[PDB]
Amino acid sequence: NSQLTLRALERGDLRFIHNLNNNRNIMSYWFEEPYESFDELEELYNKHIHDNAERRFVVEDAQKNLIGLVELIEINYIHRSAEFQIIIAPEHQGKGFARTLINRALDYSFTILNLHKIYLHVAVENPKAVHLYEECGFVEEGHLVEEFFINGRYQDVKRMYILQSKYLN
Amino acid sequence: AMNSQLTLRALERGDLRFIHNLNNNRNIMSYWFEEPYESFDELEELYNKHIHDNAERRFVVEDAQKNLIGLVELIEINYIHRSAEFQIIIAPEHQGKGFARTLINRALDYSFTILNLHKIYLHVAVENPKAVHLYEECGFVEEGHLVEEFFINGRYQDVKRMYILQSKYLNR
Amino acid sequence: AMNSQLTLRALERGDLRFIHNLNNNRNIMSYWFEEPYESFDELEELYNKHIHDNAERRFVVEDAQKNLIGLVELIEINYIHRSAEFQIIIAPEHQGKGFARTLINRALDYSFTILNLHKIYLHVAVENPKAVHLYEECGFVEEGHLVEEFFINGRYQDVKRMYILQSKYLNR
Amino acid sequence: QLTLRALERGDLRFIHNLNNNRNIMSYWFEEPYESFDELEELYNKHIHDNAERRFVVEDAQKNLIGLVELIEINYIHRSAEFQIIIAPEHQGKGFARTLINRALDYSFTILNLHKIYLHVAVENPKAVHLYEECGFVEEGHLVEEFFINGRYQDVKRMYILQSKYLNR
Amino acid sequence: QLTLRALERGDLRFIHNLNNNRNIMSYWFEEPYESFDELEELYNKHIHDNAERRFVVEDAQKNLIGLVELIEINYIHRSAEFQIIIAPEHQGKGFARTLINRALDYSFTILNLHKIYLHVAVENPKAVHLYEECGFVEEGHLVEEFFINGRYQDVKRMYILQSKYLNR
Amino acid sequence: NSQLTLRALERGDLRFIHNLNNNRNIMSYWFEEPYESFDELEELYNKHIHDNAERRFVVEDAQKNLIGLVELIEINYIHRSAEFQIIIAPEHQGKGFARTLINRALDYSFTILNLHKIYLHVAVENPKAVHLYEECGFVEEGHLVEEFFINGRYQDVKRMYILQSKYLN
Amino acid sequence: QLTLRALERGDLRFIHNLNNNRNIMSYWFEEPYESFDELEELYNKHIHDNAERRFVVEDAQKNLIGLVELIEINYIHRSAEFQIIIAPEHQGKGFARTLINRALDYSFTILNLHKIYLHVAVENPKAVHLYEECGFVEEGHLVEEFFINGRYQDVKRMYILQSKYLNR
Amino acid sequence: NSQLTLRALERGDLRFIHNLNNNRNIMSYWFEEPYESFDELEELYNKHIHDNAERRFVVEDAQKNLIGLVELIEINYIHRSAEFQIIIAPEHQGKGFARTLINRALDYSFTILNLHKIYLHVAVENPKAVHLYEECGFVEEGHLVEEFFINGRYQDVKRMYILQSKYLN
Amino acid sequence: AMNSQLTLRALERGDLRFIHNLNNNRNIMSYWFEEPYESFDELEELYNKHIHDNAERRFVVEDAQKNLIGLVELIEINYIHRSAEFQIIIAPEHQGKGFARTLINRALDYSFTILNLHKIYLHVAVENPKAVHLYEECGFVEEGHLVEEFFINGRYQDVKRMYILQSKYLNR
Amino acid sequence: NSQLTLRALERGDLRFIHNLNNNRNIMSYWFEEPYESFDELEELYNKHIHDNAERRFVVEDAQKNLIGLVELIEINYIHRSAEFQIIIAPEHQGKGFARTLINRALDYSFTILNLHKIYLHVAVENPKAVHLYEECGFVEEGHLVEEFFINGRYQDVKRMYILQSKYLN
Amino acid sequence: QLTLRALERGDLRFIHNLNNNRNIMSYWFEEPYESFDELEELYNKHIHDNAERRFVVEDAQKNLIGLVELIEINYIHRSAEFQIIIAPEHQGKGFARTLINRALDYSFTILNLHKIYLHVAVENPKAVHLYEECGFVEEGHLVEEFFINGRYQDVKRMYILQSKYLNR
Amino acid sequence: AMNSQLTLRALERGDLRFIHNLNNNRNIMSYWFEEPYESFDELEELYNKHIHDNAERRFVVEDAQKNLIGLVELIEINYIHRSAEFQIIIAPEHQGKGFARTLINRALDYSFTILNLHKIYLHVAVENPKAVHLYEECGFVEEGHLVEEFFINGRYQDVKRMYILQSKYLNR
Repeated sequence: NSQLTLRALERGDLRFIHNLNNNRNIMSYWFEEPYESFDELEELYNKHIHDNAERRFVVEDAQKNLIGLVELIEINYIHRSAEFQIIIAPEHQGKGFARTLINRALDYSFTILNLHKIYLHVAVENPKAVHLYEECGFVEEGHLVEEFFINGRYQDVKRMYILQSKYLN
Repeated sequence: AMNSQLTLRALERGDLRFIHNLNNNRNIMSYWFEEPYESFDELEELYNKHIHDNAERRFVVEDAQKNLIGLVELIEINYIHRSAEFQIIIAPEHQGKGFARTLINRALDYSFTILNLHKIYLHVAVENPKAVHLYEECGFVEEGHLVEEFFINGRYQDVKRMYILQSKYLNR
Repeated sequence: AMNSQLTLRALERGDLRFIHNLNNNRNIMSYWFEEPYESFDELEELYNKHIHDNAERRFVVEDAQKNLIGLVELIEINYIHRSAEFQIIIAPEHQGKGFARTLINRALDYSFTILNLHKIYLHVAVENPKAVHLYEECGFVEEGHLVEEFFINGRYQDVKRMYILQSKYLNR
Repeated sequence: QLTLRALERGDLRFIHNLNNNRNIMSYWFEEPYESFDELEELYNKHIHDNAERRFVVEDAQKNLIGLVELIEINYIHRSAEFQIIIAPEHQGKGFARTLINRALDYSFTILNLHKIYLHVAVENPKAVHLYEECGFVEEGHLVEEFFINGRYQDVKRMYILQSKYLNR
Repeated sequence: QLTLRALERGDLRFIHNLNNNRNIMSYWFEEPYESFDELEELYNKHIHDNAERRFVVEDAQKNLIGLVELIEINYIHRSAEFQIIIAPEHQGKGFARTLINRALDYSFTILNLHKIYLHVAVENPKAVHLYEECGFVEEGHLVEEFFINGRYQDVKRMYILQSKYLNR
Repeated sequence: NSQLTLRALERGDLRFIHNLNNNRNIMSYWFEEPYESFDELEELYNKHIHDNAERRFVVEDAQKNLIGLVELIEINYIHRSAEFQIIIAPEHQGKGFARTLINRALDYSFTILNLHKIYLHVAVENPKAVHLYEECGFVEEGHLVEEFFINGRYQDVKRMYILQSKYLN
Repeated sequence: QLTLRALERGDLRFIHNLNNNRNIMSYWFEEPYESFDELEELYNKHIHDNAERRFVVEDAQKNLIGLVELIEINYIHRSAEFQIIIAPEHQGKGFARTLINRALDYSFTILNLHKIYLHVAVENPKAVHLYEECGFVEEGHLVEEFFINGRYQDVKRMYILQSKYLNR
Repeated sequence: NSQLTLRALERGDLRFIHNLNNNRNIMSYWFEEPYESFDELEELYNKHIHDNAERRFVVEDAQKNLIGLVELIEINYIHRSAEFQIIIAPEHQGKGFARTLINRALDYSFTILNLHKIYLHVAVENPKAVHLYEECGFVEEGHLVEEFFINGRYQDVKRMYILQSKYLN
Repeated sequence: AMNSQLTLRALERGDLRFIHNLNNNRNIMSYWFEEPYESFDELEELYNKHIHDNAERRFVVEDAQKNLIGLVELIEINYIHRSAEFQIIIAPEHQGKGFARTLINRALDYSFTILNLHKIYLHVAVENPKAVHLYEECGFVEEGHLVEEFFINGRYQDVKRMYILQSKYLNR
Repeated sequence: NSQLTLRALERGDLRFIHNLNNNRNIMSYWFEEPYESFDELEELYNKHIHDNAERRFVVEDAQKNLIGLVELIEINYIHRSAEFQIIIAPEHQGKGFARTLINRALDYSFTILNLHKIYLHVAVENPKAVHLYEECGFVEEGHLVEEFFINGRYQDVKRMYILQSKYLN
Repeated sequence: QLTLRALERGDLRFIHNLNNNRNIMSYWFEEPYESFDELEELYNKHIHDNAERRFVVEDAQKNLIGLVELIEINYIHRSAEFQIIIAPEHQGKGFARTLINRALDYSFTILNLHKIYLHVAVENPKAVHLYEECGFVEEGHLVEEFFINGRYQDVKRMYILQSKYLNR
Repeated sequence: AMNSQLTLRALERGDLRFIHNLNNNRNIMSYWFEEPYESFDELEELYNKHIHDNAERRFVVEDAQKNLIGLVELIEINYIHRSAEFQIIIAPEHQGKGFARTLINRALDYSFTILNLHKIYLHVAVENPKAVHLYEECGFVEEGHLVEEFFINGRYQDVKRMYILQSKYLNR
């Protein structure tokens, strides 16, 4: 519910982030630079602390459990656009939480940051992730063919987007 | 009154947590020498990249027993023109105590008796008229109605720009 | 007309002499990213200390045959608020030719079609009403009458702050 | 007719001119710049950076004709954004068809990349058509994606695959 | 049973010990070192360097078991040299078979590499055999190639291909 | 007359400055740092190019002869005060020029720079320098005893001052 | 009773407090500062700088009592500006007479300086008097020289000479 | 013949080197770092001037024509081995020159540098390059399968080697 | 014997105290990559200025239970000539145990089996003949009698230079 | 007696040194740079740790009391000379200790360091310091007139010296 | 006749030549150097250093005649070591008498120094004599103090006082 | 004779070409402060990385009319031990003129009269006996026969180490 808190990212949160990647068995990124080990991340966090291209938030409930992470990357101030990304921790998955966070991300993007467009990438092999964004008003704008090498094969992804104007109506 | 015991001390690193515990209640893009921030760590390093900067001067208010009351900021400071923007923040748990006028005196008293300035201006949201009547009462006067100046909380808003001159604050 | 042939090119080091040959006719404290200067050498190094700075963008105007006409400056630029101050200068030997409107279009056309801004403001001396009626004619509108804002040529003077919004400049 | 040569420092002026004309914000290794001096500094800053690679087009009389950029090169996903700028003077002389392929050829034969994609304004059907006949195919029609020349315009994302290029 | 985890700074002592035993010159990102302090410095110096990637092997009680190195990673030719060191204590417990594959799995599924090869002393037929049954095949028998333990020894170069691994 | 031009100081002017010191047979200063040789000066000029404490001007006539140098040092923005100093070249001396330059310096100090007070130091062994400033409205505010070791002995100097308010009336 | 000791880094807090009270702009080696962190940084920046020299005053229980500054030390003209700040708590206890001399003693016996001078507000006749009886003499009455506490105040410049001190 | 001179590499020679790469239509390397443009090379040459892992030589005839380049890379001082590489310019090709240079390279490797082993890589699609080295006493030690992506396909290469002891007998 | 349990580990910062506790018993000018020292702090910083240096390699000897036995040093190392100077030190409390030969084997065994060297030389004072007969027994042979080479303890002294080649140490 | 130990100087010893200066009421030096406060010294010690011009030693007895400090400064390797200086702490003064330390300093200078000449400076107002060095075989080589400003007046000093050859006979 | 001018960078060659002839080790701000390049670097390194001050001697035709050095300048004890080198060509022309005084004049009138002293080889009685008649007096005869030209030679230390110079 | 006119001047950057034109005739691995080189550019930068180095001192010999004759080098220089290695090179076009002894005097005369050294040693190939008898005649004496010391031109060779002491060179 309104349980969930968003909060900006600090050094302490890095252990948490790192943990959200082991389970993932794909390449993890930090400001377009790739990393596997805590120490790479930490050098990276540090190197990018002043950097305005990406922006992150930890989800915590009322008890301060670590729930997930909302992140906006490729933030472009001339085109007022950003790409959005979400990770829900393994234990906190399948709890109805995604919607709330998507909506809190869109909230911050449009109401605070004053962006024109948020877009995202979903693998086509995630019908129910796809449907979910559609239920939050994301429309498919692209079917990107063999875009990413993830787990043994090139995969296709959907690019889905919402407009500031659609959101605020 | 008990407003008599409020003191101003220049801000320092150990005061940053308090600063950062004041934008979580602002929900507007806080700056540091013209650079935005969200995290404490972002603030930290900015503070460090700006310790030697004359364009802004910050003072923390504590009462007689060192409770942290609020912040007095001064930004955009020409010694050519001798003009500065001023801003004030009171911590929420201290807002029911009419401390504002008192600090505004401290900031004016700093700018004109010590820093030898000529003019002090501030912005105030059109939609914050309580702010306005307070400034007015300290001798501030409207000089601009700034149209859609700052994007704030969903939309662009209009702000009052208000000023007071050194001679006014001083000349009996 | 012949205003049609004026072009805007981003400023570069080799253009500094021309810049510096424009404050000798200004007799007011010229800046560079919020830092005063008098000598060419002062300007030079400032330029170098500020090549990578996003807060200001400068464009030199030349006609069809590269005669140096004047300068278009843009300063104080939030991409948070998407606001900028704008200023224009025409070299004296070119002032009898009504080039101003034309450049003001270029600067507005840059700020709103390319740099995607929301608002452009400028200051003008109260005592410079020719400046005012010109800005007005391009859709600029008064938003402030800034009292004793800038110390200028002996005294403190009042300046008009004037603005125009992107939607106005754009919406047929 | 034309030769594709790796860009040198001597070539920046020519790059720089292609940006007074082309009429949007110009980026070097994702860093914006308007000034030649900005361009120059960024140039040295990224001299060994492998994320972007640029070739200049020359002819017999050693005229500077065009530009081919691979940007956003990713050595995990083996993909890169491709752009071509031909100087206005040499505009309609029918070169691009070749260049585009020579570019593709580099990416696929020399660089071992798996996918190349580019953006083209919807408001430029001519361009879309041309790419299509070089083997590019639409994979996205991004809505109000770029703020170009007043309004948030629509862009095709188009792409071709190594396999499809090498085995076409 | 065992987990493969990215190497952290905490792990250097463990790496460093694997070198008093293993008994030749030890290199980090091609830089030699004998001293822990040398190792440490080089570690930070190459923290983001993508030419080499190391995974540490742990178990349930969080014991440090082994090491998997990809070195010489080349993102054009999509190949890398592979090495495995298992701590003497855990030597014969039959782990390598798995590790080797987990390593191969990373290189091929996560890293998109096309070829992996390694060196094995001729004087170590046991080792050659093991790799062979993980799909490695001899492609070179390099003559008096390494000066090991007194004499210039012979080494097999062995290798496996992405395609052959993913489609085996 | 209005012959004389003031102009800001550049690198080229340093040779000229240096020349104004040989004849002087006292210590020469540059932003409170002492120098004798061109190369010291040049390192100094460079080190202080961004420095706002001092400010200099070359006098040139209509022909661009080098006439002299007007300088303001110890510029203090909190007390809006500065100390002023003038050198008229040997050849251009005794020509009635001083007044004009004093007045041009006071002009710039008060009308441009917006200073409250300009003060100066004159050796007591310069009755006619003293009288001159008095004729430009400087009043003596101090007789500083054995202030400077110049040429074989400690000397006394007059501190003389004018106020912005007096000037502009 | 009291000891004069060279200022250490430990003493900055104490200096810093003498500036919330004393009520004007505070300078270290001519550099302004309000913040303790500003003070600290400047401190290290000027650690060997010989233009300024500061002694802290302590007592038996090791209480921090006062401050003696020589600033503007000039090794050609052999002169220096002198200031004394006594903590408000210890204000009227009659110490300064001694301190002032101990300061003078340093400047003249240890430092070989020829002249010491100081500034005192006209609006502070008490202070002028005190210095006078330590051998300081007025040499200037500087008109509207400092902007203190609202208005441009008048200051005495007062001074004493080595010869006159050593031979008094 | 004894016509041909070897000479160490200097900054001037870089233009020449660069020219030996255009024709090549494969990736060019400099101390394991990849380059295409003169300016990359020049930054690289500079960065590696003190570096002992690689070592180069220009061939010039009696007239000082640029003939080719002999290079030893991956020089390993513990295993006293190095990999050797040769480029004969387009115009000077097919002139009987290779032998002489191979032999001059082997000369320097064994007699000057005191190396144990020189090895090389030849594409299997170069039967006559292969045979040539064999005629200079290189023996095949490996058939490396799909080692390099050169020109549209993974290729196999021969690793060929000679020993210091074989050479000097 | 118990010589069998002595191990060699490359030296590191935490081993410096031990090093420095070995020149107080030497009373001769100790070096570090061709730079003298006396204090521990002098040694410390030298160590740090020389961590990445290939010209010298140092190994600390510990027994089975990590008692600190002595030091094996290798200095002046061309890989051109493949030659090195070698030196050994045993802590005094461990000298009554004939450990020397054993370490000298370790150092020779390192230089020739691992570091692939050609020649190892050392110096020995003419006045230290016990040193000499020991080296001799490991296959070292005199190659120089260096006249007044090193100023030592009051005067200049003569030293034996002694060497052994890789082929000798290796060829059965 | 042979009680007294000399030992090289470390960071820990600085507190001790500093203490040997308060009592002194003259300027204290560190590698020709002047200091009063611990923090100046410490920056100085650090800056000069690698510096071979000066060399210091703490005296400690068998119990590890701090007894004094022997120092050699202005060490010149071409002229094989050095100036020597000694401080005996206030509490350990007048105990017969000086001789032993002088002799230990001369020992180290000549036997270890291989110097040709040690010289020293004594104020003429220290007849018994002077006589002491003479009893350790220092001969007066100079009466330097008004050499140092120490404590309110310029003073004269004796320069006294011994030769390596005289010592070792 | 002759002018004393502050040394510039242009003058190093001339300094440098005075050292192939003069025939011992040469120092700049106490740093040894043999090479012109060593000299040059040290020059810039010490450009603002006030411990040493050098004047070059010129004549009408702007010939480089000599050198006057104040080294070891101490601003506490107000003393400095003085040296003069005249180029061999201009050796016997009788200039030094003046130079020496002009040097003394600087030290005493412009620099406010209290004592100047110099070293002269015992084996050079001519030189001693000359200084004596410029007011220098022996204060030390340092035994086997310098290793010059084979042997440890003896040197006079000679000196003059401000007071004695200004009141002579 | 004409040997009387040979002068020694400390080496400088502009002298590097000449240096580098002397290893092309050496065909042995030339060094610079213990670092090999082949190209002129390698030499250049090494020179620059070593201008402030006391371990080696180099002097160029020119005749009366500045013809470049040869090089005097001094390397490995303790002022602890006061020992140095010395080397000499004469340019080939000047070798038929018996200049060697003369320079060897200059180098000895430098080391002992000026640099105040105690001992000067050099190496000479066993296979270069002309070198040997020349050194011998200047008072140099064999102190070592260094077995397979330097890898040279195909094989490892033996070198004479030879020395002379300051007292010998000086004491009539």
